[PDB]
Amino acid sequence: KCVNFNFNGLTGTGVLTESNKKFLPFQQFGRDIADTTDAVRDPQTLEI
Amino acid sequence: ANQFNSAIGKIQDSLSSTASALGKLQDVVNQNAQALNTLVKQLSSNFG
Repeated sequence: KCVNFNFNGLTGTGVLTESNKKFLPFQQFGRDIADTTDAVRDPQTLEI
Repeated sequence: ANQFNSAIGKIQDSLSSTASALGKLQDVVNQNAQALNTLVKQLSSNFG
């Protein structure tokens, strides 16, 4: 669903889709070539 | 008959080995891709 997505670091809007992208254990979020965050790790559980 | 057929066969070897012959059409995509990518990068700037 398309709603506001805020995980602990920023407020944003998008749609969550499970993908194969992986983050470092201490890593929170990452950005695309456009300098915009395409994914954020769950602050509670472990998922990308 | 041998001259016309041999000239067409050289086209397949020219486009496969030399990729710079099509660079005229590659610049059209590059000028459009660099213009869109740079236009996005200005959103992160504070502009004073």
